[PDB]
Amino acid sequence: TWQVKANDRKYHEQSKYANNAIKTYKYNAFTFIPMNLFEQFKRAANLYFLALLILQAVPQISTLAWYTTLVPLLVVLGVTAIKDLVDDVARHKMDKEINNRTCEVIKDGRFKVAKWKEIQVGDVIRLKKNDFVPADILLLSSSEPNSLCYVETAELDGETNLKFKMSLEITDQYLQREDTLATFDGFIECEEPNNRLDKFTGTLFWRNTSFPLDADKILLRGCVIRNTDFCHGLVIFAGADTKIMKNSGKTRFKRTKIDYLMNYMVYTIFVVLILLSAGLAIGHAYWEAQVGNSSWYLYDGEDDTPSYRGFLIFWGYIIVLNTMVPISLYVSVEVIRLGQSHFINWDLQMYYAEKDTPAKARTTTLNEQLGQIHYIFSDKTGTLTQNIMTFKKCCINGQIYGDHRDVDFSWNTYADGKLAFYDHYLIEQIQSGKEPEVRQFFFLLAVCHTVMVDRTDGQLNYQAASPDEGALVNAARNFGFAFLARTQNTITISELGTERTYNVLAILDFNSDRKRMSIIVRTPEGNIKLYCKGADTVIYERLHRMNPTKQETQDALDIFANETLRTLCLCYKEIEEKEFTEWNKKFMAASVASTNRDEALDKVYEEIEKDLILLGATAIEDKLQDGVPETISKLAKADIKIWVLTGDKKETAENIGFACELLTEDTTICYGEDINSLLHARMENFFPPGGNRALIITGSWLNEILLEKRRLEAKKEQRQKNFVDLACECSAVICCRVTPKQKAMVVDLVKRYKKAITLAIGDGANDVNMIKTAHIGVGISGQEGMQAVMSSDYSFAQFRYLQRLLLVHGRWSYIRMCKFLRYFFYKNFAFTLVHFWYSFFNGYSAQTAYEDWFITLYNVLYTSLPVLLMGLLDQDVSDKLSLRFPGLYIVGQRDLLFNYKRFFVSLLHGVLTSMILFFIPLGAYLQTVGQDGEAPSDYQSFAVTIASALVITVNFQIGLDTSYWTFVNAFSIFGSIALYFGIMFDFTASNALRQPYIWLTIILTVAVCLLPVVAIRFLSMTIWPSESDKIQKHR
Amino acid sequence: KTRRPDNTAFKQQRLPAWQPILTAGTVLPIFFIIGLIFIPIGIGIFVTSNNIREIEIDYTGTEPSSPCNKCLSPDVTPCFCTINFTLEKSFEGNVFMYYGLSNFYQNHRRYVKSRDDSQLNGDSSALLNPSKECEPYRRNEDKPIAPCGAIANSMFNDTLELFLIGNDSYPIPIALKKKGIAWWTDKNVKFRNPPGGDNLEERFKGTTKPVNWLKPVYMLDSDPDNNGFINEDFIVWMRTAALPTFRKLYRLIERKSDLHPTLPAGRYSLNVTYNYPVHYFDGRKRMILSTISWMGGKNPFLGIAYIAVGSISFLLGVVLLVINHKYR
Ligand SMILES: CCCCCCCC/C=C\CCCCCCCC(=O)O[C@@H](COC(=O)CCCCCCCCCCCCCCC)COP(=O)([O-])OCC[N+](C)(C)C
Ligand SMILES: *[C@@H]1O[C@H](CO)[C@@H](O[C@@H]2O[C@H](CO)[C@@H](O[C@@H]3O[C@H](CO)[C@@H](O)[C@H](O)[C@@H]3O)[C@H](O)[C@H]2NC(C)=O)[C@H](O)[C@H]1NC(C)=O
Ligand SMILES: *[C@@H]1O[C@H](CO)[C@@H](O)[C@H](O)[C@H]1NC(C)=O
Ligand SMILES: *[C@@H]1O[C@H](CO)[C@@H](O)[C@H](O)[C@H]1NC(C)=O
Ligand SMILES: [Mg+2]
Repeated sequence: TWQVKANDRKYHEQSKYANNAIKTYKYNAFTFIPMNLFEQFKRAANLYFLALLILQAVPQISTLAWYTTLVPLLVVLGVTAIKDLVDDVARHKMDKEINNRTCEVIKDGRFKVAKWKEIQVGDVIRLKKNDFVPADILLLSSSEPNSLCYVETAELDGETNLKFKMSLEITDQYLQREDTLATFDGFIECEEPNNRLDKFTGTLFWRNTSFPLDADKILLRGCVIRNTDFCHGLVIFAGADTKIMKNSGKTRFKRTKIDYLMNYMVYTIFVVLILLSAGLAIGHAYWEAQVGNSSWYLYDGEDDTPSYRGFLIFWGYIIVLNTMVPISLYVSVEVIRLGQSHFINWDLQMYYAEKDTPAKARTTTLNEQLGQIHYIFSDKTGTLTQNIMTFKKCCINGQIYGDHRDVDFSWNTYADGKLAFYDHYLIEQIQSGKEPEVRQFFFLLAVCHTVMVDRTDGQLNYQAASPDEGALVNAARNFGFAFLARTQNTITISELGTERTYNVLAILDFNSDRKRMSIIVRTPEGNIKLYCKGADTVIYERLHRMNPTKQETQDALDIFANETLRTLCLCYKEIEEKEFTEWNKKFMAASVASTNRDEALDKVYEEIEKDLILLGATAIEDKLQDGVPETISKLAKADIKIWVLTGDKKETAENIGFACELLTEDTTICYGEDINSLLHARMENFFPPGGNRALIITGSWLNEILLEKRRLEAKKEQRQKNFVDLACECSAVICCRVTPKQKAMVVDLVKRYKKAITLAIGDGANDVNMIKTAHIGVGISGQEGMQAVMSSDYSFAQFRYLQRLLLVHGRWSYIRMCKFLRYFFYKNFAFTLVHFWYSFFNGYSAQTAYEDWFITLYNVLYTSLPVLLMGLLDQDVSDKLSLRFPGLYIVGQRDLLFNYKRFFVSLLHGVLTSMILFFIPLGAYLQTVGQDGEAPSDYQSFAVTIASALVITVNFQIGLDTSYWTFVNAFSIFGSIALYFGIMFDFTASNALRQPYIWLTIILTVAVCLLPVVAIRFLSMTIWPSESDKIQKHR
Repeated sequence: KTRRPDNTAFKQQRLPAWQPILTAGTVLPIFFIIGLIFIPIGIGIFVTSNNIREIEIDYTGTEPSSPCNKCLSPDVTPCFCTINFTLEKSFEGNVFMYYGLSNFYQNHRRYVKSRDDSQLNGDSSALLNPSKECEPYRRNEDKPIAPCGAIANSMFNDTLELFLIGNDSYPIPIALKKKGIAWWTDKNVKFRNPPGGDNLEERFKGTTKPVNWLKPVYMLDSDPDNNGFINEDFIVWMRTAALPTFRKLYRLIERKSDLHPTLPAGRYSLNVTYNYPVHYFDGRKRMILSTISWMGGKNPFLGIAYIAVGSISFLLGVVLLVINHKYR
């Protein structure tokens, strides 16, 4: 049980309590070099190349130089180490900035500065306005009355609206002064640290009395104090026990599915390589037993038994056939990934003009996974919306306004300019004042609210706990009715540039169940007005019979509802002088606790708001980013399922669901209570919600569904499995009121119980956990903190740019990768297996069929450039056709271009090509090549024929593969062939290529290798044309 | 973030390009023109190869009931073997005399590498210091072997002489040239004697002969042009073959001054000195006589390969044409 003693530096120093410094980095200045263990072991190819480096080091078993493998090996490990060094070094700069944030602490005697590191459990602190909370503190006092503090929890949930927080009454009236805080000695026995944000169980033992605590009294670390000059508190949790830091996940090293596929499809090559070398080694043991011992010309001293000779070349055939898993593949992929990533940065169609913020591929290793996405988990506010909640229309009195009929806003000096109101009839009517109901409507908006004024540097900025209320007051200010200021007992309003102060005498509270709020404002003349504002349903239940505008306003509400705009009916009253005086005495009696204070308040509240008169309803538009509704439908056609994980309340999350067209009139909403019946029903027994197609679950209900002994774990796994299957079959799932860790929990749930590839997109510190958890993490630019941007693989400002990331850059990146891998495995299997076929004709003695130089430069100069430009400049369809035809994305989601079937087909193609490249020349050299004094039929000329036929064959195979023949593609393909012949024609072996029979053989081995490919490729597309083929055919 | 990305063709992935589609109007021709070009070339190769006269005598004498078995157990070191063959059709033009060896793996790894390339080039530094690469024959007892390595040690040292059995039954010797039977590059670039001096004796001082060679590299041939590392027979042997069965050029029978054929049809007897033992590893020495052809040599496999490939390509296009017609 956590125990906190105020201003006792050595309470626990007598491990459990953590100092208030944080660490998100992974490496120190020394243990970074041991990062190789996370590269070597995770990727077996790295281990295998290390084996070759060790294998080629010992001269007793060697057939190739070991420097040719160390240099590529360092590049493969070097780039990934430098790539991960900058990533961690960046994490060190941000951690230092957070740690070096300054605060104030009660040291011995007084408040003196102490950085965030120096904060510890049970250490009283003082925080000013617009200052970050350093640790989960207990509010003890504040500069404003009743020790009341408003804090913006922009990181716990990605919302700018202020949160109400109240300190204990006992601490309110004693710890106001600095001196009393120093001598304060309060003992707290609270709950152990956990990731829950909205719940806090504990007590404060002080002055021989225990005071229970609640989440309202506890400020959290990832919050900023606002609208209060200063506040005091003592830390409860610190450093890593802070609820923000417990709502975080590890920075796992993210690898592509293709990278995982190559792991299992490179184990296969190792097994074949061992079997081939072991198979040939056994053959040489028998050959040396019979033919090698009696062959006097082969005697070389150093008598080795035939078993030992076979043993020695088993390694000798490992180096000879090592190119089956070439190291050049993992060196070229670095170029392919880096080049593909830089196309995202250079994209002008993903460049945001007014913010001047082009996209950024912050992780180049995951380029091809953008073509694999099955799910998208998106934050709501800031990602789908602009965080701008404007006031769009108002049905004041009976007539609807704001319909572009016939603004400067210069007539009032208080016009901030945020509003973009276009209609001019409203402006003319207000100044003319021919209808008093217009003035009362906007005056109400500046009266019935809880908005707060700033007046910072002469700017009348507004901050409010309800974003809708802030928009209304901001809307009212633009139309002349400015909310100047407010003290406890009176409220000041500027009407058309004229000062006007009212003495408020009652403020009805706002509650979720209440669905409305009201304010009794006493006019200076003497009139009493009960201004009211609330939802249309509750408001219409409490109108006077005289109201003739009920139906007309109701019609307007439908028009606003069709446009997906929130609506709030406005009303007032004309309470008499004596009428309220009796009620005021009753109302004061209701302020006391009495028994509960709920029924007493709830009762009297009902009779206050009866017999009202209706002005109309407002239309608050929660603005969406441009192209968001088009994006969600565009990606829906790609068979991508979009989930909205948001920290906003249910009604706000549901409303944006309809604005984005995630939810429609067809969809029937399944709420938390409805699901629990289904999940329990399945336990006591695909899911019916497959027909419902929508899912709106609060974060509180996720805990009940998740339920967060061996038998208990069995239910845990089954209960998690049931929810995911139910959730995954719905068209849209919206998870509201979810903590930052609950955002990553759902991403983990989908990944684990569906094996789906997930994309997490969002902005702000709220979404960092799911951005770090999903396979692909996207960070929307715009947040000043730059916390989701820095932890995301990719980052661009708008949401509509997700169309190009997935359908253009991710679709091509998958196609280009798969074409690269399949050909690169082909060109080396064909190249390296000629040593296997030649084994039967040289005593299984591990003699290469090519000259030594051709072994080194095959993957450097002769076949390196054509495949790199195919991995960077290959487009099946243009970008427009990629976005015009979203269905092509399904190719990557289903893993069609790279599999075991497609991998072994490349091996089969490589094996046969090697068979043809060796056995067609063999027929032409077994008996007689063009023979005379100056003639081939050497070993050098035999090696030249296979090398020449191999270079042209593979460089002609890539020519078939590249469907986008840029001039560089043509130059590289023909330049690689021309370069090969240029090198070996003095810029010996040039004698072989200067005869007809050698060229006739080379012309044959090339055609026999390629003509079956042309026939097979032509038949495959004709009989079974792919979706890209159809569009190309109909292009 | 940063300024606007530059607008260029490469960066925006809008480089000019041509998209090639494997339309039936393009694959079908390249399956018929190829099937139409390879057949005439396949007939040209096949018809010309069959017009090249060739007689090949296998004189290893492994099988009893042959007049050459006596040399399989050479009690007396100089063994002479004689075999009679008949030329039914007179050879025309230049006639090339090879020697063949079967089941003789000159492409073994331990054998192919077993030479010192630097020494053969005339590297005086390596002349008396052969590399580790020719380890088993680096030094005989104390001083180094000049042609080090297994490749030079196991040189083919049989002597072949051609005799024409004329109408008078008196054997007529046939002129055989031992010059110009190696690559021009090999004589003048790859293989060279050690620099300095005028006599080959002083150049090869302090260097023993290979253990298997009867005489050192001093006097491989009488002519100074054809002795030393620049000897034609030595050069031709070191030029390693690619497969176990190979044949290496041995002599040339240049065009006769008179109009009559170089080797008129009749009875011929080959007088061969049996020196090279191969029967231990089931080898088979052979002598081959071939006549020059304008288009290289005699290669039937390429002929049938083009008739097969030229025919197969023609059939595939027809099958593709039929399949295209159904799916047109
Ligand atoms: C017109 C004529 C064109 C043709 C000529 C010029 C083409 C040059 C252009 C491109 C190709 C450049 C060569 C890269 C070769 C790939 C790596 C490789 O194969 O490793 C090889 C060695 O390689 C080395 O030792 C040097 C590696 C240096 C890394 C350079 C990164 C690539 C830069 C790219 C710049 C992109 C620029 C993009 C521009 C838009 C060995 O690999 P392996 O054989 O598979 O290993 C198996 C055997 N082993 C285990 C025993 C070792
Ligand atoms: C032609 O070449 C062959 C090689 O194929 C020569 O036969 C080899 O001759 C050498 C000696 O000249 C043999 O080496 C050793 O000889 C001693 C006797 O001096 C003997 O005691 C050793 O046991 C060993 O044999 C070598 O063994 C032998 N080859 C084989 C396979 O046994 C031949 O001498 C050459 N002839 C001419 C005329 O150049
Ligand atoms: C081969 O020819 C020689 C000499 O011409 C002769 O002595 C010998 O009998 C001949 N052998 C056969 C089998 O005819
Ligand atoms: C074959 O050559 C040898 C060596 O010159 C010679 O002695 C012999 O008479 C020749 N003729 C034969 C063996 O018929
Ligand atoms: Mg957000």
